[PDB]
Amino acid sequence: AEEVEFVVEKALSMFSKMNLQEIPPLVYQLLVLSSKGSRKSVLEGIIAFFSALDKQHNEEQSGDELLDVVTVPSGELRHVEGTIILHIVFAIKLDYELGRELVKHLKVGDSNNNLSPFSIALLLSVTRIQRFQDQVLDLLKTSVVKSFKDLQLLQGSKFLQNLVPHRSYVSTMILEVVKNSVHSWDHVTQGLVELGFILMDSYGPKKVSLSRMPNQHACKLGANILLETFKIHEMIRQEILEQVLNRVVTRASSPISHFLDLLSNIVMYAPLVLQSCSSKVTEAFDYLSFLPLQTVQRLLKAVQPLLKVSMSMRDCLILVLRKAMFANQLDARKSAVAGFLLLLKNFKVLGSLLSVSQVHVDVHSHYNSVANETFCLEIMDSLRRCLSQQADVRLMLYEGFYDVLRRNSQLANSVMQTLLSQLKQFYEPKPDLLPPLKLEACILTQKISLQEPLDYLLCCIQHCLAWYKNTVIPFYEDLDDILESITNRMIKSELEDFELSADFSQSTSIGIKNNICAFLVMGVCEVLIEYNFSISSFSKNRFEDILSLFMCYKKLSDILNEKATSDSLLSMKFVSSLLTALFRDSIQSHQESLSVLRSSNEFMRYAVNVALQKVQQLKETGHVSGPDGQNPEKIFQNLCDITRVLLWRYTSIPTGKSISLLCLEGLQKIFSAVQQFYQPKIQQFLRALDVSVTQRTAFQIRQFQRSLLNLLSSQEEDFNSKEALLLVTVLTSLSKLLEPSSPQFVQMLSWTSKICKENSREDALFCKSLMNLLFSLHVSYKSPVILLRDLSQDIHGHLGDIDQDVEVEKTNHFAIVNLRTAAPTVCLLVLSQAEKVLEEVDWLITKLKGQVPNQPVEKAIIMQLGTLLTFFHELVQTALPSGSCVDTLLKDLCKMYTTLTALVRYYLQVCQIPKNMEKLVKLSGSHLTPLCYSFISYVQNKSVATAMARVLRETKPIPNLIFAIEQYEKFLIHLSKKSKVNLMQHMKLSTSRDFKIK
Amino acid sequence: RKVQVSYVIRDEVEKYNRNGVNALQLDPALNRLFTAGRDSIIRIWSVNQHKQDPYIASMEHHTDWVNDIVLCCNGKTLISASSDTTVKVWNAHKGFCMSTLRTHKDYVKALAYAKDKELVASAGLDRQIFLWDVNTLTALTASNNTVTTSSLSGNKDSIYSLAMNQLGTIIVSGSTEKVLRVWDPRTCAKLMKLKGHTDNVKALLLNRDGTQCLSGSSDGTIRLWSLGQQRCIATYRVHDEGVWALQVNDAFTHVYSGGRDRKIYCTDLRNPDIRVLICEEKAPVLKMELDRSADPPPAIWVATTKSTVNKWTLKGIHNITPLCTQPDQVIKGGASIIQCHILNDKRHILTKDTNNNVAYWDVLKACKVEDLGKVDFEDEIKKRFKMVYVPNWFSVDLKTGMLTITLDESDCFAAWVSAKDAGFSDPKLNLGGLLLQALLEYWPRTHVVQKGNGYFQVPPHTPVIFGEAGGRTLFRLLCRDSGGETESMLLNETVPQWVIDITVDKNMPKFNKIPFYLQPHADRLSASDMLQVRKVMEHVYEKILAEEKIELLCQDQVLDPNMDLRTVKHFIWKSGGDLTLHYRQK
Repeated sequence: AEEVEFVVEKALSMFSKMNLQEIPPLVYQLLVLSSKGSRKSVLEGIIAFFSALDKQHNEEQSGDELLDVVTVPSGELRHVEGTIILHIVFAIKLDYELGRELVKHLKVGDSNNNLSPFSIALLLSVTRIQRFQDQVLDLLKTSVVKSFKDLQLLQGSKFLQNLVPHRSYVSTMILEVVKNSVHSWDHVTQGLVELGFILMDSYGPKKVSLSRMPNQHACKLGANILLETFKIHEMIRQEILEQVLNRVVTRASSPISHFLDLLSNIVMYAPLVLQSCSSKVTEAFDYLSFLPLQTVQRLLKAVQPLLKVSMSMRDCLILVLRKAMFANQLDARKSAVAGFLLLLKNFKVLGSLLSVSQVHVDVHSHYNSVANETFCLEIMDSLRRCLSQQADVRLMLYEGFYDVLRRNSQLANSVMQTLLSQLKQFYEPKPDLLPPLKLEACILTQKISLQEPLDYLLCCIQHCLAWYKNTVIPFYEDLDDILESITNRMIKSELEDFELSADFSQSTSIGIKNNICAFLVMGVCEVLIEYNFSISSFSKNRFEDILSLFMCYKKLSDILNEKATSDSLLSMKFVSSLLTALFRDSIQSHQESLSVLRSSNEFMRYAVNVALQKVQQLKETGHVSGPDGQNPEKIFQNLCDITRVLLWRYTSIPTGKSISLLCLEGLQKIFSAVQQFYQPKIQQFLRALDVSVTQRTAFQIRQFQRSLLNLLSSQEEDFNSKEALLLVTVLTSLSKLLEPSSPQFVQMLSWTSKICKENSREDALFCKSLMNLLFSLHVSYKSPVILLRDLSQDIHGHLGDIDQDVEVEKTNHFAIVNLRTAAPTVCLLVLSQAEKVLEEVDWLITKLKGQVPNQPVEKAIIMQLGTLLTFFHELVQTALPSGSCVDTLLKDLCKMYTTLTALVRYYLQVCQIPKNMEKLVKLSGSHLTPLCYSFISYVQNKSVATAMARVLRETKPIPNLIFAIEQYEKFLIHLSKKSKVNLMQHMKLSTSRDFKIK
Repeated sequence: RKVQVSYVIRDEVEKYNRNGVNALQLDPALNRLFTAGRDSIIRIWSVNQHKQDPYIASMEHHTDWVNDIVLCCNGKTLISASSDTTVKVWNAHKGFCMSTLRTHKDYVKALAYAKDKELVASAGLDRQIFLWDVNTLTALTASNNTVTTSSLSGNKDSIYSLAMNQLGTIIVSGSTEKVLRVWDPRTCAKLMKLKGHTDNVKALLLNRDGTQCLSGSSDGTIRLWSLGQQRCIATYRVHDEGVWALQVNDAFTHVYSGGRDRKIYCTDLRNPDIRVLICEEKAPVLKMELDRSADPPPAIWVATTKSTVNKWTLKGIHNITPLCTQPDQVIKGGASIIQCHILNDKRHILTKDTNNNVAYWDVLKACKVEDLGKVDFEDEIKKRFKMVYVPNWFSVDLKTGMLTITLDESDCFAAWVSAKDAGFSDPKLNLGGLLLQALLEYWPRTHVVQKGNGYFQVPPHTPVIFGEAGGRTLFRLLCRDSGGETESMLLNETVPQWVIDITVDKNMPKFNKIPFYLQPHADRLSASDMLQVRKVMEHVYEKILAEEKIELLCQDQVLDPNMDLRTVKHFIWKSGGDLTLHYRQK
């Protein structure tokens, strides 16, 4: 036994000296020798040796393509590592115990420095043995998730960054395992694909914060693994697409947004898709009729890059869509309309260029534009036949006709005539009959439901007509005259002509009909407001028509609101254009006409509120409802234009809610929305407001800093709490852009610290937000343990002492901490921050414990725990309220003593005791442990099945702390025995309590 | 399969055949002759003696040997068979391909025609015989492009000849089975199996009523068959070598035959004693076409393995010394490139043609550099020898008598060459990437606007061909036609990913490296293949002006400092191990 170990160790040393091409023969023989003897030693030596080769090769490869010192070429290194892996996997097949040692040796929570590109690639091919498939893939899944938690924890804390040197992460290792797999690593691909889908299946979004980011990173890694494996390996790309389409083509309505993005990325390599995995796309097309409308629209958009270059896929889709439309079954014609819309919204050229014994013939006929027009008109005529269907189909067509008419300018006449014919069914041509719209024909009675979205029909007509007059000009006059007639008769209507307050009930039939008719009138008024703004340019007469239309819109809105919603029909481009003229227009001619609109404060509120809706839709859904609402470049341009107006109005003139306050709300929403979606365009976003990102952000930050000072300079009763809360939220979001290693960040932290130290507000919510901003800035700068200690003293001074015979001196470090906010606002906030400090220290101790730089880390750990001891020392003798403050402090003391136990257990492994560790032990025994017993006594002495659960739940915390202290003292006895220094001389005898009933 | 990109280095107009002629068709209405050439081009000629230039048009859509052509529908439609495994329908009046039939799986060698029923059959090396109706094929459109296929079956070997009678009720097949199989095209049913030939059959004939059959085989014998009696009623041993072409008159009493022996005979069927030697050609006879304007036929057109097509008068056959000595009418032919040599730079090729002329070609620019005349080809190879090594990045095939250059994914980008070494004025260049961008220059998908690679342009008329390795032709077009609407959609379907990466995505191919370890003359290093020796000289200089004090040697031979390691490894190293260079002080 020992002889086998000795000879194996000798051969391990010979690895370095001998040639690499002789390694695979040696490993195969060494694995056979391993069977009758040591198994872990052989595997450890091979893995460690090849990991060093990988690391050395990576360093020498990184650099210019000039003369490099290349000890091993990349081509032969991957070939050698590949055949070593196959030998190990084949050995595991005939030796089950060899496989168990490999999993045990590479078992992960710790970083597991043993993991490497070679060891990860070894595990992926081991999955070809079904006996090890699940546990190996589970080992890899836990490794990447834990690795991302390490990355998240390091990024958020400056204290860890100064201590922990950067180490490679499992996510990076696996990505280059895929990259290295191009050297004929076909045995790794099978387990590579399964690992990618496990990451996506287990950590995909479940929309149906601490863990969401590592889950999102883990899910994104699976998409990267699958996408890169698709490009490189041809024998596996067919399986990848089939599994992706399986997850996407379903009626389950599960969140599949991440799978749809992977499908879109895969189909960007259309020749790769068409070559091998071509039938799967067509089979998914066959199931489009059975799928729901929302799935069809998202699936067809995902495979749009494939249909853009390929005619066969486009031709097959047209055949499926034509068959689905002719099908008598419903919910399939809706998908056919959606499919035909998407094809006609995106492609100007539609069309092409069997039985057992029937074959296709390659006819060499030149492309015919005239035949293409008839092909498009045939689909356009079919879509016109779908305008008499349910209101769901009508809504889709009205949204699609604008993009269809912009794409195919040759379909403009067909679309416009179709829109005109539909409008004639609901328009009264009589010059004096009121109302001009038949709102009773839009209602289908069989239960009352909406049949025709008349408001959406005019929105499509107005936008299509607007495109017509500025794209093809350089029936249209008939449409221009109808809209003017509609506008005049809607204004002169007295709201009684629409049969509208009569019932407005949410249950009765007449109330449902009245409620729907109320929405249509408001929707029509919005569209006519948009129409009259553009037509006749800036004329006073037309703007008076807009104001008259708005009053009709607002009066009906007030009636529905008080007796009690829907999206606005204004395009985001118009809202941006309306706001700019309504607030930032100084042209002499326009001022006369704009004074009509500006005089109505309710109109001012309406214009800003609709802009807030557009931003809110972007945050919720990722796109805006109106025209061009799914174009990221045009949404961003409107975001910049709206932001400029909102910035100007708020700052130039200070202060339902006021207009300036509403602009502040829109600014906060935009800043959050821009960072969430247009992350790479932040420099362009900040540029368009009127140096680098940090310099421009600091200019805006200082601009909002002055605003907050003005409210704080006001009186306590006059304090505008709503505005101050918004300013801190804006400052918090903007401060995410500053670089922490910059003077601009230091100024932001210094300003926040000064505001907290000097301003005393009675608003608990304002204090909580301000402290959260201060702690967010501070943690990325340095350890907040000194900040935490000073805040605990303020809570002690304001709330007094539990002794009731001593007087605690009021430090007054921070004025924001007053008698009202000291608890439960500040106390709960500082306890949550000390929790994060302990999690950081617990992470360090775990790394050191598995590691065996130690002396610098050990001193910093003791320094953190030493300062955090004084923070807890102040809180354990404070007369906290009996609510969640006591519950959280008791739970946090248990975490403090658990962390102390982990530090002591670390020295048990290392000390075969330094002064700093001894002084920490002495401090814990003189300033925390005796006072913990006093606090426990203080808490207990002073004072259906739901109550039964509550009383039994309250019996948990105090015994949990008692176990934590006794567990801590148990291991200090072990350390004193092992290190021969008595650490229990600093600890007094434990104090026990007994119950006695009066 | 893997898609290959190939192109032909040729002129815009190739008036004359650049290879042999496989088939002939004569149009009596317009006095037009059709030649199916081995250069993959069908040409139309005027048989009028007044015209000093008989050339009319070239019908260029095939990519390999055109084996058979039949003129149908009163000379309005031409059906062609080719070695590219396709059957194609043409407009014989205009000269453009209308449709392509891809039902065959091997070379298509024979075409049968029934004038009365307008029925055409195509047979080939895949042992399949397919029946087609010309009117159905001619009425095909882009929308209506489906055809029901009726195929004969029962042939256990590759068909080399096919025949139909005028009425379209009998079809005979000749193959390497050494037997003749007869079917009924109407019912697609077998009738009989004629036996007696001892070799492959390449010529078949039938009379108007379809009861007598004439066959010629490689054994050198002509056999007259009776379909009523299912037996060979006469055997004629006229030629010394195999018989490859047969022609008969309307009375079906005189047979005109020719083959490998280059001699053409007119044999009387009712008695073989009357045998007239019409002529003796300069090449083996591949096909013959009779002039049926008058009885007896005044002349016969002969196609051989040479590029020249000759007409021989038949004045006096019925009225050994050959009857004719010089052909009455001659259609000129070009020269076929028979030998090819790629120079050491992997950019220029020296070719020798059938006239012994030597020419200098530029693959990169897809053009001829200069003609050298009847210069010794082997001496010219040594005269243009250069001390440089470039990896192979293209392949050359001369099956059509023209320079066709093939680019495959495996080695298309294997040749990296510095611009200074080439004629372009040094940025580092990939020859395969530059050529692909020049071939797809007119493709709008490659425009991001600048056109092409910015260094050279292939001629706009260069035929660019996309096809599967050892398979079918996916798409064929000219270089200047990529910007068209119909071509762009076809290009999106057919261009493979490995060409998209370089021409559309504008990615750069890999940079190959050679690992070499320096050893002092009495430390492994990897570098670019085009790295010069001077760079290795200066690396040692810093380890221990650089050119003057340090000299490098390999295999006990001094190394040119301006020379690169790619050339060093290929020429001087002469070993299977990693390159070793020795540094010694000057």
